[PDB]
Amino acid sequence: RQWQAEKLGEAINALKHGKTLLLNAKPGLGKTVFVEVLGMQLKKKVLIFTRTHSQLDSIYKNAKLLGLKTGFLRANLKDKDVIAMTYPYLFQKPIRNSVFCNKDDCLKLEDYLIVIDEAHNLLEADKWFTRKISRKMLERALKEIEIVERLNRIDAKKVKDYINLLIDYMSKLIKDGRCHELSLMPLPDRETNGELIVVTRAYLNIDEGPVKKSSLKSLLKFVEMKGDLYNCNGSLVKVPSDVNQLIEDALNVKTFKVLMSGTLPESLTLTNSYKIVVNESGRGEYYYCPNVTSELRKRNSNIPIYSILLKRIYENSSKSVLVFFPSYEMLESVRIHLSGIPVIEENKKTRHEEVLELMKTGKYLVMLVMLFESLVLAGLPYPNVSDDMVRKRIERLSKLTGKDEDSIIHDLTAIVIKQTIGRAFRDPNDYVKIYLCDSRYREYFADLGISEKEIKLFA
Repeated sequence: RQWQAEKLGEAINALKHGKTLLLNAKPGLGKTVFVEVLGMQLKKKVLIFTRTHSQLDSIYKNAKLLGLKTGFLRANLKDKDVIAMTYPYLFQKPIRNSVFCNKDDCLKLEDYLIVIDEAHNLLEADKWFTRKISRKMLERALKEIEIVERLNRIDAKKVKDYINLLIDYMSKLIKDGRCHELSLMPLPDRETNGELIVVTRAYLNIDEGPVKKSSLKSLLKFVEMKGDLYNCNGSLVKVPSDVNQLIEDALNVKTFKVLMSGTLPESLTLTNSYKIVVNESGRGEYYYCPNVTSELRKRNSNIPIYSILLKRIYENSSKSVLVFFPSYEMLESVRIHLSGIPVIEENKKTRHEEVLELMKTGKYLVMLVMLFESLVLAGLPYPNVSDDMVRKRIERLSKLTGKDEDSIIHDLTAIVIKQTIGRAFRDPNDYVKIYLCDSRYREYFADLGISEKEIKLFA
Protein backbone atom coordinates (compact mmCIF):
# COMPACT_ATOMS: atom_id res chain seq x y z
CA ARG A 1 0.00 0.00 0.00
CA GLN A 2 2.87 2.31 -0.88
CA TRP A 3 2.51 0.98 -4.41
CA GLN A 4 -1.30 1.28 -4.45
CA ALA A 5 -1.10 5.09 -4.38
CA GLU A 6 2.06 5.54 -6.48
CA LYS A 7 1.00 3.27 -9.38
CA LEU A 8 -2.65 4.52 -9.56
CA GLY A 9 -2.06 7.49 -11.91
CA GLU A 10 -0.03 5.29 -14.25
CA ALA A 11 -2.78 2.66 -14.36
CA ILE A 12 -5.55 5.27 -14.80
CA ASN A 13 -3.67 6.97 -17.64
CA ALA A 14 -2.88 3.66 -19.34
CA LEU A 15 -6.59 2.76 -19.25
CA LYS A 16 -7.85 6.24 -20.22
CA HIS A 17 -5.55 6.05 -23.26
CA GLY A 18 -7.06 2.78 -24.43
CA LYS A 19 -4.48 0.27 -23.22
CA THR A 20 -5.22 -3.09 -21.69
CA LEU A 21 -3.47 -3.05 -18.32
CA LEU A 22 -1.30 -5.95 -17.23
CA LEU A 23 -0.60 -5.91 -13.51
CA ASN A 24 2.02 -7.96 -11.69
CA ALA A 25 1.77 -8.04 -7.91
CA LYS A 26 3.00 -10.98 -5.80
CA PRO A 27 0.33 -12.54 -3.52
CA GLY A 28 -0.21 -10.38 -0.41
CA LEU A 29 0.34 -7.05 -2.21
CA GLY A 30 -3.45 -6.55 -2.39
CA LYS A 31 -4.13 -6.63 -6.13
CA THR A 32 -7.88 -6.92 -5.55
CA VAL A 33 -7.98 -3.73 -3.40
CA PHE A 34 -6.08 -1.71 -6.04
CA VAL A 35 -8.33 -2.79 -8.88
CA GLU A 36 -11.19 -1.97 -6.54
CA VAL A 37 -9.91 1.59 -6.00
CA LEU A 38 -9.28 1.62 -9.78
CA GLY A 39 -12.96 0.94 -10.57
CA MET A 40 -14.20 3.69 -8.28
CA GLN A 41 -11.87 6.27 -9.85
CA LEU A 42 -12.86 5.34 -13.47
CA LYS A 43 -16.65 5.57 -12.74
CA LYS A 44 -17.23 1.98 -13.77
CA LYS A 45 -18.63 -0.90 -11.78
CA VAL A 46 -16.12 -3.75 -11.37
CA LEU A 47 -16.45 -7.19 -12.96
CA ILE A 48 -13.78 -9.69 -11.87
CA PHE A 49 -13.38 -13.04 -13.64
CA THR A 50 -11.50 -15.61 -11.65
CA ARG A 51 -10.61 -19.29 -11.89
CA THR A 52 -12.18 -20.78 -8.77
CA HIS A 53 -15.20 -20.27 -6.53
CA SER A 54 -12.68 -20.03 -3.64
CA GLN A 55 -11.20 -16.84 -5.16
CA LEU A 56 -14.78 -15.56 -5.58
CA ASP A 57 -15.16 -15.67 -1.77
CA SER A 58 -11.91 -13.71 -1.31
CA ILE A 59 -13.30 -10.99 -3.61
CA TYR A 60 -16.53 -10.75 -1.56
CA LYS A 61 -14.65 -10.42 1.76
CA ASN A 62 -12.63 -7.47 0.41
CA ALA A 63 -15.30 -5.46 -1.45
CA LYS A 64 -17.59 -5.65 1.60
CA LEU A 65 -14.93 -4.08 3.87
CA LEU A 66 -14.63 -1.19 1.37
CA GLY A 67 -18.38 -0.53 1.70
CA LEU A 68 -18.97 -1.81 -1.84
CA LYS A 69 -22.12 -3.65 -2.90
CA THR A 70 -20.92 -7.02 -4.20
CA GLY A 71 -22.23 -10.16 -5.94
CA PHE A 72 -21.10 -13.56 -7.23
CA LEU A 73 -22.09 -15.89 -10.09
CA ARG A 74 -29.49 -10.42 -13.38
CA ALA A 75 -31.81 -8.05 -11.45
CA ASN A 76 -29.70 -8.53 -8.29
CA LEU A 77 -26.32 -7.82 -9.86
CA LYS A 78 -27.40 -4.75 -11.89
CA ASP A 79 -27.05 -2.31 -8.96
CA LYS A 80 -23.83 -3.80 -7.47
CA ASP A 81 -20.44 -2.07 -7.18
CA VAL A 82 -18.43 -5.26 -7.76
CA ILE A 83 -19.43 -8.48 -9.56
CA ALA A 84 -17.30 -11.64 -9.49
CA MET A 85 -17.60 -14.64 -11.89
CA THR A 86 -15.60 -17.59 -13.21
CA TYR A 87 -13.72 -17.58 -16.53
CA PRO A 88 -16.32 -19.42 -18.67
CA TYR A 89 -18.70 -16.45 -18.20
CA LEU A 90 -16.31 -14.32 -20.29
CA PHE A 91 -14.38 -16.88 -22.31
CA GLN A 92 -17.06 -19.39 -23.44
CA LYS A 93 -18.87 -17.56 -26.26
CA PRO A 94 -22.22 -19.33 -25.61
CA ILE A 95 -22.16 -18.73 -21.81
CA ARG A 96 -21.00 -15.13 -22.21
CA ASN A 97 -23.83 -14.46 -24.74
CA SER A 98 -26.49 -15.79 -22.33
CA VAL A 99 -25.37 -13.51 -19.48
CA PHE A 100 -24.20 -10.49 -21.51
CA CYS A 101 -26.92 -10.47 -24.20
CA ASN A 102 -28.24 -7.41 -26.12
CA LYS A 103 -31.71 -7.33 -24.51
CA ASP A 104 -32.88 -5.02 -21.69
CA ASP A 105 -32.46 -7.49 -18.79
CA CYS A 106 -28.84 -8.24 -19.72
CA LEU A 107 -25.70 -7.02 -18.05
CA LYS A 108 -23.61 -5.05 -20.55
CA LEU A 109 -19.85 -5.71 -20.46
CA GLU A 110 -19.22 -2.10 -21.54
CA ASP A 111 -20.56 -0.90 -18.15
CA TYR A 112 -17.67 -2.55 -16.28
CA LEU A 113 -13.98 -2.31 -15.68
CA ILE A 114 -13.14 -5.90 -16.56
CA VAL A 115 -10.57 -7.75 -14.48
CA ILE A 116 -9.06 -11.11 -15.36
CA ASP A 117 -7.54 -12.33 -12.12
CA GLU A 118 -4.85 -14.97 -11.91
CA ALA A 119 -4.31 -14.13 -15.57
CA HIS A 120 -1.34 -16.52 -15.86
CA ASN A 121 -4.04 -19.24 -16.30
CA LEU A 122 -4.65 -17.86 -19.81
CA LEU A 123 -1.42 -19.65 -20.90
CA GLU A 124 -3.28 -22.91 -20.63
CA ALA A 125 -6.58 -21.62 -21.99
CA ASP A 126 -6.42 -24.26 -24.77
CA LYS A 127 -7.58 -26.72 -22.08
CA TRP A 128 -10.83 -24.76 -21.62
CA PHE A 129 -12.17 -25.55 -25.10
CA THR A 130 -11.07 -29.18 -25.28
CA ARG A 131 -13.53 -32.00 -25.86
CA LYS A 132 -12.99 -35.67 -24.97
CA ILE A 133 -14.45 -39.02 -26.08
CA SER A 134 -13.85 -42.02 -23.81
CA ARG A 135 -14.68 -45.70 -24.00
CA LYS A 136 -17.08 -45.27 -21.08
CA MET A 137 -18.81 -42.35 -22.80
CA LEU A 138 -19.31 -44.44 -25.97
CA GLU A 139 -20.72 -47.41 -23.98
CA ARG A 140 -22.94 -44.81 -22.25
CA ALA A 141 -24.01 -43.55 -25.71
CA LEU A 142 -25.01 -47.14 -26.68
CA LYS A 143 -27.49 -47.25 -23.74
CA GLU A 144 -28.91 -43.91 -24.85
CA ILE A 145 -29.42 -45.42 -28.30
CA GLU A 146 -31.00 -48.56 -26.83
CA ILE A 147 -33.45 -46.42 -24.81
CA VAL A 148 -34.50 -44.54 -27.98
CA GLU A 149 -34.79 -47.84 -29.89
CA ARG A 150 -36.90 -49.34 -27.12
CA LEU A 151 -39.09 -46.22 -26.62
CA ASN A 152 -39.36 -44.03 -29.74
CA ARG A 153 -38.70 -47.29 -31.65
CA ILE A 154 -36.49 -46.47 -34.64
CA ASP A 155 -33.50 -48.05 -36.42
CA ALA A 156 -30.13 -46.61 -35.36
CA LYS A 157 -28.14 -49.57 -36.71
CA LYS A 158 -25.66 -47.34 -38.58
CA VAL A 159 -24.88 -45.30 -35.46
CA LYS A 160 -24.40 -48.35 -33.22
CA ASP A 161 -22.01 -49.87 -35.75
CA TYR A 162 -20.07 -46.63 -36.02
CA ILE A 163 -19.78 -46.41 -32.22
CA ASN A 164 -18.57 -50.03 -32.02
CA LEU A 165 -16.11 -49.34 -34.82
CA LEU A 166 -14.83 -46.33 -32.80
CA ILE A 167 -14.67 -48.47 -29.64
CA ASP A 168 -12.46 -51.03 -31.46
CA TYR A 169 -10.25 -48.25 -32.83
CA MET A 170 -9.82 -46.76 -29.33
CA SER A 171 -8.98 -50.15 -27.80
CA LYS A 172 -5.79 -50.13 -29.90
CA LEU A 173 -4.56 -46.78 -28.63
CA ILE A 174 -1.40 -46.87 -26.56
CA LYS A 175 -2.34 -46.00 -23.00
CA ASP A 176 0.66 -44.42 -21.25
CA GLY A 177 1.06 -41.23 -19.17
CA ARG A 178 0.35 -38.71 -21.90
CA CYS A 179 -1.16 -37.19 -25.04
CA HIS A 180 -0.07 -38.35 -28.49
CA GLU A 181 -1.03 -36.38 -31.55
CA LEU A 182 -3.22 -38.05 -34.16
CA SER A 183 -3.70 -37.16 -37.81
CA LEU A 184 -7.23 -38.51 -38.09
CA MET A 185 -9.80 -40.97 -36.74
CA PRO A 186 -12.77 -42.93 -38.12
CA LEU A 187 -15.71 -40.50 -38.41
CA PRO A 188 -19.37 -41.13 -39.32
CA ASP A 189 -20.20 -41.36 -43.04
CA ARG A 190 -23.02 -39.14 -44.30
CA GLU A 191 -25.95 -41.44 -43.49
CA THR A 192 -24.59 -42.33 -40.07
CA ASN A 193 -24.08 -38.65 -39.29
CA GLY A 194 -27.72 -38.04 -40.25
CA GLU A 195 -28.91 -40.78 -37.90
CA LEU A 196 -26.64 -39.59 -35.12
CA ILE A 197 -28.22 -36.12 -35.27
CA VAL A 198 -31.66 -37.69 -35.18
CA VAL A 199 -31.09 -40.25 -32.40
CA THR A 200 -29.30 -37.60 -30.32
CA ARG A 201 -32.21 -35.16 -30.67
CA ALA A 202 -34.72 -37.90 -29.73
CA TYR A 203 -32.72 -38.95 -26.67
CA LEU A 204 -32.53 -35.30 -25.58
CA ASN A 205 -36.33 -35.05 -25.87
CA ILE A 206 -36.21 -38.07 -23.58
CA ASP A 207 -34.11 -36.28 -20.91
CA GLU A 208 -36.89 -34.64 -18.87
CA GLY A 209 -34.34 -32.29 -17.28
CA PRO A 210 -33.80 -28.91 -19.00
CA VAL A 211 -30.00 -28.58 -18.76
CA LYS A 212 -29.20 -32.27 -19.27
CA LYS A 213 -26.15 -34.33 -20.03
CA SER A 214 -26.00 -36.74 -23.00
CA SER A 215 -23.10 -38.86 -24.33
CA LEU A 216 -24.61 -39.02 -27.85
CA LYS A 217 -24.63 -35.21 -27.84
CA SER A 218 -21.04 -35.13 -26.55
CA LEU A 219 -20.10 -37.53 -29.35
CA LEU A 220 -21.87 -35.29 -31.90
CA LYS A 221 -20.20 -32.10 -30.65
CA PHE A 222 -16.82 -33.79 -30.68
CA VAL A 223 -17.28 -35.01 -34.26
CA GLU A 224 -18.44 -31.57 -35.51
CA MET A 225 -15.77 -29.58 -33.63
CA LYS A 226 -12.54 -28.48 -35.30
CA GLY A 227 -9.34 -29.12 -33.43
CA ASP A 228 -6.01 -30.84 -33.09
CA LEU A 229 -6.66 -34.46 -32.18
CA TYR A 230 -4.84 -36.45 -29.54
CA ASN A 231 -4.84 -39.83 -27.95
CA CYS A 232 -4.52 -38.92 -24.25
CA ASN A 233 -4.25 -42.14 -22.20
CA GLY A 234 -6.60 -44.04 -24.57
CA SER A 235 -9.27 -41.32 -24.79
CA LEU A 236 -9.68 -39.14 -27.90
CA VAL A 237 -9.21 -35.43 -27.26
CA LYS A 238 -9.77 -32.51 -29.63
CA VAL A 239 -8.21 -29.09 -28.95
CA PRO A 240 -9.28 -26.02 -30.98
CA SER A 241 -6.21 -24.36 -32.42
CA ASP A 242 -7.43 -20.73 -32.33
CA VAL A 243 -7.21 -20.09 -28.55
CA ASN A 244 -5.16 -16.93 -29.09
CA GLN A 245 -7.99 -15.49 -31.27
CA LEU A 246 -10.60 -16.78 -28.79
CA ILE A 247 -8.96 -14.83 -25.94
CA GLU A 248 -8.77 -11.60 -27.95
CA ASP A 249 -12.35 -12.02 -29.18
CA ALA A 250 -13.60 -12.42 -25.58
CA LEU A 251 -11.76 -9.21 -24.62
CA ASN A 252 -12.96 -7.34 -27.71
CA VAL A 253 -15.15 -4.88 -25.78
CA LYS A 254 -15.00 -1.09 -25.75
CA THR A 255 -14.23 -0.63 -22.08
CA PHE A 256 -11.36 -0.66 -19.58
CA LYS A 257 -9.68 -4.03 -19.11
CA VAL A 258 -7.13 -5.27 -16.56
CA LEU A 259 -5.34 -8.64 -16.45
CA MET A 260 -3.56 -9.34 -13.16
CA SER A 261 -1.56 -11.95 -11.31
CA GLY A 262 1.17 -12.34 -8.70
CA THR A 263 3.06 -14.23 -11.38
CA LEU A 264 2.19 -12.27 -14.53
CA PRO A 265 4.11 -14.31 -17.12
CA GLU A 266 6.36 -12.90 -19.87
CA SER A 267 4.52 -15.11 -22.34
CA LEU A 268 1.17 -13.51 -21.63
CA THR A 269 0.67 -11.34 -24.69
CA LEU A 270 -2.31 -9.12 -25.42
CA THR A 271 -2.76 -6.60 -28.22
CA ASN A 272 -2.43 -2.94 -27.16
CA SER A 273 -1.20 -3.82 -23.68
CA TYR A 274 0.67 -1.84 -21.00
CA LYS A 275 2.32 -3.65 -18.06
CA ILE A 276 2.79 -2.30 -14.51
CA VAL A 277 5.14 -4.40 -12.32
CA VAL A 278 4.90 -3.77 -8.58
CA ASN A 279 8.35 -4.65 -7.27
CA GLU A 280 7.47 -3.92 -3.61
CA SER A 281 7.67 -7.71 -3.16
CA GLY A 282 10.01 -10.67 2.19
CA ARG A 283 13.07 -12.19 3.85
CA GLY A 284 13.55 -15.70 2.45
CA GLU A 285 16.51 -17.74 3.63
CA TYR A 286 17.42 -19.62 0.43
CA TYR A 287 19.25 -22.96 0.06
CA TYR A 288 20.30 -24.69 -3.16
CA CYS A 289 20.87 -28.42 -3.72
CA PRO A 290 23.26 -28.61 -6.71
CA ASN A 291 23.75 -32.41 -6.74
CA VAL A 292 20.13 -33.54 -7.10
CA THR A 293 17.58 -33.29 -9.89
CA SER A 294 14.05 -34.40 -10.66
CA GLU A 295 14.82 -34.27 -14.39
CA LEU A 296 12.50 -36.88 -15.90
CA ARG A 297 15.10 -39.22 -17.42
CA LYS A 298 17.21 -39.12 -14.23
CA ARG A 299 14.42 -38.95 -11.65
CA ASN A 300 14.48 -42.61 -10.52
CA SER A 301 18.21 -42.57 -9.87
CA ASN A 302 17.84 -39.41 -7.70
CA ILE A 303 15.04 -40.78 -5.47
CA PRO A 304 17.53 -42.00 -2.84
CA ILE A 305 19.22 -38.60 -2.72
CA TYR A 306 15.85 -36.81 -2.26
CA SER A 307 14.85 -39.21 0.53
CA ILE A 308 18.14 -38.64 2.41
CA LEU A 309 18.02 -34.85 1.95
CA LEU A 310 14.42 -34.66 3.18
CA LYS A 311 15.17 -36.65 6.32
CA ARG A 312 18.18 -34.41 6.97
CA ILE A 313 15.91 -31.34 6.53
CA TYR A 314 13.14 -32.72 8.74
CA GLU A 315 15.46 -33.67 11.62
CA ASN A 316 17.35 -30.35 11.60
CA SER A 317 14.10 -28.33 11.60
CA SER A 318 12.02 -27.75 14.76
CA LYS A 319 8.64 -27.03 13.11
CA SER A 320 6.82 -28.88 10.30
CA VAL A 321 8.24 -28.90 6.76
CA LEU A 322 6.30 -28.33 3.51
CA VAL A 323 7.68 -30.39 0.60
CA PHE A 324 6.52 -29.88 -2.98
CA PHE A 325 7.05 -32.40 -5.78
CA PRO A 326 6.50 -31.85 -9.52
CA SER A 327 4.13 -34.87 -9.55
CA TYR A 328 2.20 -37.24 -7.34
CA GLU A 329 4.10 -40.16 -8.87
CA MET A 330 7.33 -38.60 -7.55
CA LEU A 331 5.83 -37.75 -4.15
CA GLU A 332 4.92 -41.37 -3.59
CA SER A 333 8.24 -42.74 -4.86
CA VAL A 334 10.02 -40.60 -2.24
CA ARG A 335 7.38 -41.21 0.50
CA ILE A 336 8.04 -45.00 0.73
CA HIS A 337 11.65 -44.17 1.81
CA LEU A 338 10.68 -41.85 4.69
CA SER A 339 9.75 -44.61 7.15
CA GLY A 340 10.16 -43.37 10.72
CA ILE A 341 9.29 -39.79 9.73
CA PRO A 342 5.70 -38.57 10.31
CA VAL A 343 4.12 -37.66 6.97
CA ILE A 344 0.99 -35.76 5.99
CA GLU A 345 -0.41 -35.80 2.45
CA GLU A 346 -3.40 -33.72 1.39
CA ASN A 347 -6.13 -35.55 -0.58
CA LYS A 348 -4.94 -38.95 0.71
CA LYS A 349 -7.68 -39.16 3.40
CA THR A 350 -6.90 -35.65 4.72
CA ARG A 351 -8.67 -32.29 4.37
CA HIS A 352 -6.56 -29.09 4.64
CA GLU A 353 -8.47 -28.30 7.87
CA GLU A 354 -6.98 -31.45 9.39
CA VAL A 355 -3.43 -30.68 8.21
CA LEU A 356 -3.25 -27.37 10.13
CA GLU A 357 -4.64 -28.94 13.31
CA LEU A 358 -1.91 -31.59 13.28
CA MET A 359 0.77 -28.98 12.50
CA LYS A 360 0.05 -26.93 15.64
CA THR A 361 0.40 -30.12 17.73
CA GLY A 362 3.55 -31.64 16.14
CA LYS A 363 6.40 -31.74 13.60
CA TYR A 364 5.39 -33.30 10.26
CA LEU A 365 6.80 -33.62 6.77
CA VAL A 366 3.88 -32.23 4.76
CA MET A 367 4.07 -33.63 1.21
CA LEU A 368 2.35 -31.85 -1.66
CA VAL A 369 2.34 -31.54 -5.44
CA MET A 370 3.06 -28.54 -7.63
CA LEU A 371 2.94 -23.07 11.23
CA PHE A 372 6.06 -24.40 9.40
CA GLU A 373 9.74 -23.46 9.37
CA SER A 374 10.68 -24.35 5.81
CA LEU A 375 9.41 -25.07 2.30
CA VAL A 376 11.22 -27.50 0.05
CA LEU A 377 10.93 -27.58 -3.72
CA ALA A 378 11.79 -31.20 -4.32
CA GLY A 379 12.57 -30.99 -7.96
CA LEU A 380 11.70 -28.49 -10.65
CA PRO A 381 8.15 -28.12 -12.04
CA TYR A 382 9.38 -28.45 -15.62
CA PRO A 383 6.61 -28.98 -18.19
CA ASN A 384 6.12 -32.46 -19.63
CA VAL A 385 7.52 -31.66 -23.07
CA SER A 386 7.09 -35.27 -24.29
CA ASP A 387 3.33 -34.72 -24.00
CA ASP A 388 2.23 -33.54 -27.49
CA MET A 389 -0.51 -31.27 -26.12
CA VAL A 390 1.92 -29.53 -23.75
CA ARG A 391 4.39 -29.31 -26.65
CA LYS A 392 1.74 -27.81 -28.92
CA ARG A 393 1.04 -25.17 -26.20
CA ILE A 394 4.72 -24.24 -26.05
CA GLU A 395 4.83 -23.90 -29.87
CA ARG A 396 1.68 -21.84 -29.88
CA LEU A 397 3.11 -19.42 -27.28
CA SER A 398 6.47 -19.28 -29.03
CA LYS A 399 4.74 -18.27 -32.26
CA LEU A 400 2.49 -15.66 -30.58
CA THR A 401 5.29 -14.04 -28.60
CA GLY A 402 8.21 -14.47 -31.03
CA LYS A 403 10.17 -15.94 -28.12
CA ASP A 404 12.01 -19.24 -28.49
CA GLU A 405 10.59 -22.39 -26.98
CA ASP A 406 13.28 -22.61 -24.30
CA SER A 407 12.21 -19.14 -23.11
CA ILE A 408 8.53 -20.23 -23.06
CA ILE A 409 9.38 -23.38 -21.07
CA HIS A 410 11.36 -21.14 -18.70
CA ASP A 411 8.32 -18.86 -18.17
CA LEU A 412 5.95 -21.82 -17.60
CA THR A 413 8.37 -23.26 -15.02
CA ALA A 414 8.97 -19.92 -13.26
CA ILE A 415 5.21 -19.37 -12.84
CA VAL A 416 4.81 -22.59 -10.90
CA ILE A 417 7.95 -22.02 -8.81
CA LYS A 418 6.69 -18.56 -7.90
CA GLN A 419 3.07 -19.62 -7.25
CA THR A 420 4.35 -22.43 -4.98
CA ILE A 421 6.66 -20.15 -3.02
CA GLY A 422 3.74 -17.67 -2.91
CA ARG A 423 1.51 -20.25 -1.15
CA ALA A 424 4.11 -20.22 1.65
CA PHE A 425 4.61 -16.58 2.64
CA ARG A 426 2.10 -13.79 1.94
CA ASP A 427 3.23 -11.54 4.82
CA PRO A 428 6.47 -9.46 4.55
CA ASN A 429 7.25 -10.40 8.18
CA ASP A 430 7.58 -14.13 7.25
CA TYR A 431 11.12 -15.54 7.69
CA VAL A 432 10.61 -18.64 5.51
CA LYS A 433 13.44 -21.11 4.76
CA ILE A 434 13.32 -22.15 1.07
CA TYR A 435 15.15 -25.26 -0.22
CA LEU A 436 15.63 -25.15 -3.99
CA CYS A 437 16.36 -28.80 -4.39
CA ASP A 438 17.21 -29.32 -8.06
CA SER A 439 20.44 -28.33 -9.80
CA ARG A 440 18.34 -26.58 -12.44
CA TYR A 441 17.11 -23.95 -9.92
CA ARG A 442 20.28 -22.00 -10.80
CA GLU A 443 18.53 -20.88 -14.02
CA TYR A 444 15.76 -19.39 -11.83
CA PHE A 445 17.75 -17.48 -9.20
CA ALA A 446 17.27 -14.20 -11.06
CA ASP A 447 13.52 -14.77 -11.50
CA LEU A 448 13.27 -15.26 -7.72
CA GLY A 449 15.01 -11.96 -6.94
CA ILE A 450 17.79 -13.67 -5.01
CA SER A 451 21.51 -13.02 -5.37
CA GLU A 452 23.95 -15.92 -5.67
CA LYS A 453 25.79 -14.46 -2.65
CA GLU A 454 22.75 -15.02 -0.39
CA ILE A 455 22.28 -18.65 -1.57
CA LYS A 456 23.50 -21.45 0.73
CA LEU A 457 24.60 -24.87 -0.58
CA PHE A 458 22.91 -28.05 0.69
CA ALA A 459 24.09 -31.63 0.07
